[PDB]
Amino acid sequence: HTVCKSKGSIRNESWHIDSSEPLCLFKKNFTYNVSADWLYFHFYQERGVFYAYYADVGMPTTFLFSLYLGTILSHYYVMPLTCNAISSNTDNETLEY
Amino acid sequence: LSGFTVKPVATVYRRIPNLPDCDIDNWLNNVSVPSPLNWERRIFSNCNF
Amino acid sequence: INSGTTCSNDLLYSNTEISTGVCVNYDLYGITGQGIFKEVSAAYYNNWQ
Ligand SMILES: *[C@@H]1O[C@H](CO)[C@@H](O)[C@H](O)[C@H]1NC(C)=O
Repeated sequence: HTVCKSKGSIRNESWHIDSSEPLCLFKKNFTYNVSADWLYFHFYQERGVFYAYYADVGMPTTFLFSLYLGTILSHYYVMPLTCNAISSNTDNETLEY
Repeated sequence: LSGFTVKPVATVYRRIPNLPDCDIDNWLNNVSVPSPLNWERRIFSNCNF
Repeated sequence: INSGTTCSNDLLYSNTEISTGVCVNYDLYGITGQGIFKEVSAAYYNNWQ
């Protein structure tokens, strides 16, 4: 699960537990417009390499990276957003993925 | 006839590093020097140096 | 040793200067070939290109 920064719940974000930093193949931060409206993302694997594309504004989609893993991923999921300002009594706002 | 097709020896290699730097010099040049009794340790992983 | 991800950078990619004018082998950005380099001033490139 994952919690929200602003108007957080009475819980804490805890989805993984590690006593040491594991070995990773890619780690880099990205920035986008805070005043955007709709975001688009593309993901696909082929010939053993995986791709990622992101877009914050406009019709096309920009490039992120091209990773080599040698395996074939099969599953994908979207963690829920536990918060308190996504209710009817709060401001009118819902979550769509 | 075929002329002289000798191939050069130089080679140019440019590629995205894909990983951030370790910044070991930034940690070794800190303004605060730890005492020999504390000897604060540092761990570096998933980075290039 | 010889494992993990924290590899070195001065092994073979010493970031040589662009020796424009002569024919040289290109092995950069995952593309092999040969050619001559020239110097221009372009502005159509983007951050992800
Ligand atoms: C990415 O942002 C997080 C949160 O601010 C930070 O802890 C991390 O060091 C950043 N990573 C890079 C590569 O800037």
